[PDB]
Amino acid sequence: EVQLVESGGGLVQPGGSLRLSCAASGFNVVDFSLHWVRQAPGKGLEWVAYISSSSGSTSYADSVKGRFTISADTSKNTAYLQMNSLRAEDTAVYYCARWGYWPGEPWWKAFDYWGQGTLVTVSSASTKGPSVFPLAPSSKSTSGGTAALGCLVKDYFPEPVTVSWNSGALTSGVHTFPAVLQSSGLYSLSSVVTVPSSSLGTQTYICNVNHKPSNTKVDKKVEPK
Amino acid sequence: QVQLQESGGGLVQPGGSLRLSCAASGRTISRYAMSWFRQAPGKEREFVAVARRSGDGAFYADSVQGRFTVSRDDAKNTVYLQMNSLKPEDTAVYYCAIDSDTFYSGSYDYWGQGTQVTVS
Amino acid sequence: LLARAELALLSIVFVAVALSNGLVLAALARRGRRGHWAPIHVFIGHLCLADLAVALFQVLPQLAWKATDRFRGDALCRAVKYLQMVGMYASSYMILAMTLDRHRAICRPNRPVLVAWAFSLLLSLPQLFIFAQTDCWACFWGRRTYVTWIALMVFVAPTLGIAACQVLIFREIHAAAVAKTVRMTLVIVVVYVLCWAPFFLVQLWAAWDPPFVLLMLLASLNSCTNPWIYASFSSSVSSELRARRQLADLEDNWETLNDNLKVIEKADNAAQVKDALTKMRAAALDAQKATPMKDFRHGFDILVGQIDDALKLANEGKVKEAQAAAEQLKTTRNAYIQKYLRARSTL
Amino acid sequence: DIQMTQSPSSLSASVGDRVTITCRASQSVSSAVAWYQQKPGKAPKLLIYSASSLYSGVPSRFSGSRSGTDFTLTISSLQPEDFATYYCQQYLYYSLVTFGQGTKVEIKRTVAAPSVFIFPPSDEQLKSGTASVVCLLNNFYPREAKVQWKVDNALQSGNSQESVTEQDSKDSTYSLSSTLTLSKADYEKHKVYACEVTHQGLSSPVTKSFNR
Amino acid sequence: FCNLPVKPGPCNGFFSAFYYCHSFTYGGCAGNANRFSTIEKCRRTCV
Repeated sequence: EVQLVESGGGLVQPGGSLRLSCAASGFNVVDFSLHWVRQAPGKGLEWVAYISSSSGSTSYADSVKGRFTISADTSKNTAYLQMNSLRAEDTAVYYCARWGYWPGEPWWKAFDYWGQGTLVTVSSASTKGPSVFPLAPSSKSTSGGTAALGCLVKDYFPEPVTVSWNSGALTSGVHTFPAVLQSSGLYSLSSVVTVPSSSLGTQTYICNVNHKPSNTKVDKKVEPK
Repeated sequence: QVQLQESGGGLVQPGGSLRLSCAASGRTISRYAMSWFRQAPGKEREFVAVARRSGDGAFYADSVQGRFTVSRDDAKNTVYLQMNSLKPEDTAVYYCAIDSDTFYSGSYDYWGQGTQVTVS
Repeated sequence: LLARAELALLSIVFVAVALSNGLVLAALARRGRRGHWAPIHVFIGHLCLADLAVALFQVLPQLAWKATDRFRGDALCRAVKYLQMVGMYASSYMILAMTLDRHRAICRPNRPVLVAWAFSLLLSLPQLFIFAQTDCWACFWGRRTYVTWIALMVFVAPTLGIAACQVLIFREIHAAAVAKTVRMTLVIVVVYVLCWAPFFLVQLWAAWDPPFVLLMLLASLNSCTNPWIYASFSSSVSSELRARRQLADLEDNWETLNDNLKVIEKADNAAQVKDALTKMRAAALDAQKATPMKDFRHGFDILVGQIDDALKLANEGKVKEAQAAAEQLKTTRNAYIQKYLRARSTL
Repeated sequence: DIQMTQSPSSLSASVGDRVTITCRASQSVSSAVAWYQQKPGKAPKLLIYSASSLYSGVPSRFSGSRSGTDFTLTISSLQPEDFATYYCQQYLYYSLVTFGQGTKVEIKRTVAAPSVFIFPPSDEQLKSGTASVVCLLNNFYPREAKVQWKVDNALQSGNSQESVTEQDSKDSTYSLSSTLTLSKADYEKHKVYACEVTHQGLSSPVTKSFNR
Repeated sequence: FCNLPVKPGPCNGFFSAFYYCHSFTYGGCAGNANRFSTIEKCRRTCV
């Protein structure tokens, strides 16, 4: 079975010295040249670099020349990308891809296998639990029809944050928004649901937020204003 | 500055067809989307349809989806609304409007004058 | 005296046809000393043989009839008609065979001459029961019947068929010894049509709604015009008697490769080398796609691989070694692209 | 050296429609252009190579085409599985790989204006020294809604950040949250906070507001 | 001339003709006066 398995990612400081490893199966790194391709979150695909482990040189994009180094091991059947002097701009998902050698179909079938993505995060921000601030609707915030509840998750890092309402019981109209990065380097996230009006159905609501990296669990109340 | 001319018909029976038309004056509309809106007596203006620049297609409200179609002729800066299967419920004044945002955020600065459509 | 004048014209026509076609056949036989069983030779040889049959059984009966007052001879009386019609069918069937062979010459890399002969023989078999005793009459309506059959099989249907085949010939050519031989066959077709059009025109006229000797003469002039056209086109017999669009794409891509080689050899640094090799790669893949394909695309595999070696050297900063790797492209080009250019002499 | 350009960054079509995406190469390149399909959270998957050839395992409804430097990807009849991002690339040589900007196929639906809400900061967040005022747009069928923050009728710029959800798995609608972030002192400086919302389904801008 | 014998035209051909009346095939050349383009013309002239 042909596959590429990327590993060695995670959180590093803006000083680099991070090494990513792409193991190959099915197709040996000797038979195919190997490329690393970068995709920033919310951005498109950008080629980074390539190596011919058996017959040639290594080439790098102008964006990484002087900083990234690609090597390979034909006895471990693996490739490595070492990144030094990493910037926040290099935070992205990295993919290892095959490309065959001229001549024949193997050259035309460019990037037949991409394996999987490995996330590299570059930031000086330290691990921190979020603070939860329900934003209760006002007496005029669409009162009389159907009204949203409101809830804020602020200043957490990194960003595997799970948000629910009433311990998951409230599934109607749930809209949890993707996290955004702040100028402080921490993430913030808003989460809303919609409920019938007249004091939000006279019910007091719970916004439950869980941040695994800091073992933070915060249940905060929404009560109409 | 930009003017909108618009003309529909008069009284029609519930049935096959009535076409409404509108045209821009002072500004070409190949690079802008244009929308049709419907205001029944005693009601506020409802969205009917929007036609965008090129390859973006056109979008219709729940009430007119699958029943009315919108086309545009950039050569005459004209937008057409073909209304089929008209019902008395559709009696209203119809308006064209120019979306000044090329990113389709719906910033309608020009409305001009609508035209009366009555279904007996 | 007018009878003697007609005799003189017929005898001159017989002389011209028999002599021209015998001389062409003799030239082909003499070329036969070199083993030149070339495809075109058998076709034109049997075309001249058909013109010989025409001369021997269109003019001679006419001459014998102009003498005295009929073709004195019943079996032979109808046999002449059979053979005459055999020649009349062959006079266009050999041209159809030639056009088919010209189509083939620009297609996948004898039988068709025998096919034309079999058609000309079988389709004349009714003459062995149409004509019979004094002289032979074609009694039985029969006029439009046999007239339409003859006009279609001999002239109209093969004219339209050969027109369709010539359109196919330009179809493959457009997609140049073969082009020259196609032009020769085209001139033969045009002369055949011009000579024989009024013949069947007036035959069908009389057929549906009721001085022919002038048309017999003009028609028989084609069987002496054809061999001299062939002699005009064919250099071998003359001596003895004394794709395109794909090719244009190939030429454009090879000119691009050569200009990129000029850029490489004068290049100062790795960047110009890499750019010129990028253009080389594009041009070489494009040429590899176009048809003048095993050894063709293999040679272009070698060209692209050498371009890749030069690119690897250029990306490492080895400008001069990249230039040498590009210089190998001239050797590969001379080895293969010149042979593929030679296809232009076949086109 | 070789740049790929795509025009149709956003393509709205319904299930069954035939859809077409174009991509132009900046150089006189050969048929070395490829098309990939990517879904969020997953690596791209090869659809088209040699700019006309269908990769093994790809549904036959995909078809590529080459005309000089212009390349085209078509889907004969859109499936719900085909609402993803698509990319074109030039692969003339290992060191020359370049991708396009990407195009996203989204579900064509009717137009329905979103519900608009405004939320003041909570007392707890104020006690921490930051005031985040949140504007919420629920269930807009298109995703091109625009939000403008106003504080005492003054326009806000640089103090606000937006987040848009993906198309709803059931209603095929989009929600938008815009957060305006001020200091505690900056929040106390003003009285009236407002969110103005504009969308193509709106005949007149929607304004929600509250008093501090 | 209805009394002039026949000899089809040495020119191989298939013109319709009539002669004193019966039909025959005229070669198109080197005939004589006893030849008609229509059987009715032949019968009016000779019979």
